[PDB]
Amino acid sequence: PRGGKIVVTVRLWDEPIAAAYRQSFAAFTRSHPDIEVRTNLVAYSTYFETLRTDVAGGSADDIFWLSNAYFAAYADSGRLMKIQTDAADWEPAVVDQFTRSGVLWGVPQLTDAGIAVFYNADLLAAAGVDPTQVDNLRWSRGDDDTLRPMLARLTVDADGRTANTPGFDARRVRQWGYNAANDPQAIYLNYIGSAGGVFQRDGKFAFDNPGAIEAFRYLVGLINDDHVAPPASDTNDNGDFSRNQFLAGKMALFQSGTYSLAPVARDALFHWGVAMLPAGPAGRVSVTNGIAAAGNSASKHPDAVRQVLAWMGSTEGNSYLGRHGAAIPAVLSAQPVYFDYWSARGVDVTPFFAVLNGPRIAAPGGAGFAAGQQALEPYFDEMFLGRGDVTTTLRQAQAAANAATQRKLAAALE
Repeated sequence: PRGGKIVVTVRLWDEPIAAAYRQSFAAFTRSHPDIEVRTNLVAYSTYFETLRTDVAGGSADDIFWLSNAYFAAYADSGRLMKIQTDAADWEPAVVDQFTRSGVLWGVPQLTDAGIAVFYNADLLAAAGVDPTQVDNLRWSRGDDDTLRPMLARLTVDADGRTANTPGFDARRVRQWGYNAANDPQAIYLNYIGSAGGVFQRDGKFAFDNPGAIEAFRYLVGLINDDHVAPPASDTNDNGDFSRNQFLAGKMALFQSGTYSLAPVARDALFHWGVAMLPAGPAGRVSVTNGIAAAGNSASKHPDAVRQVLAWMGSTEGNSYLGRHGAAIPAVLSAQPVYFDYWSARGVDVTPFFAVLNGPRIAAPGGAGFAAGQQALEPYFDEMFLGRGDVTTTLRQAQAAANAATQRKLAAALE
């Protein structure tokens, strides 16, 4: 029989990406035939709880995915290999999310990239707007704003009147300008970062601050006063509403991430493209998130783990994760396979990546986060419906969100 290979295990939570890794590792083992890599797919819902007990019990895989909201505890407690290499070919946003105490604690694998603005070029042309104009847009609570008049021109009622025109009837809107809504990823986290505010800090909700107040007041205005985005009752409990209106030819600008590329490309019958995120008072600040693979410091085969991590961080190894156009390599030299997948389909994905070259805001998360996000949602729904006031809602919602998180964490300790 042939020689026994050293077996390295890799843990993750995403089924299609697990399938791409299996392809990547088959290629690794052809050139490194002394090592066999096995993937271990564990469901996301219990991933971090099960990792914590496996690592504590000395039964964790050799390599495992981490997110920004959970890596620190592992790094601080010596559970992770230091990643000792230059980071120049790795997405900086992802490197930054796994750097602690001056050390990088995982090999960047995937990025969400940034948020951008899908546009219906036929509706822009109908309004006399060139697609290039959508890259010049600025939102502001002050007189320097240019987003609001653009959105008003792109919002039209059944009689053909735009949102800026006397006699416009918001009850009879047939086409919206935009998708402002109670939507953290596509909308409000970007508005908060673009106003210099935070959403989460040190594991707690922290969105009751001046930057966030400005962001939410602007969004409440777009929806309830300008009528350039759908009423909040259409979007508060219905995360696909705006994408569905965009696909139906009823929305000019649709701000979203690369997660909307596949459904838009599959169904849109009109001419469409992607433009930059609008700049706010602190600049164009997008939400982003990344995933890195950490090496288990307790591995029985550390040299093999280091070889497998070098492969995973390489052009060839990481290209496998992007070649179906469904996930974005964090290795910069591997990103062309994702760009080329999309450009073959007529989509230039540049704006999702260009926005990362600036200030950013992290996607929030962490232990007990889901409980707190669930708690704030009814308060945010009323705010986006134009009821009460932004300041009093944010105060109350933050207290409710933190209380729900803390209960969940207390229940876990006991």
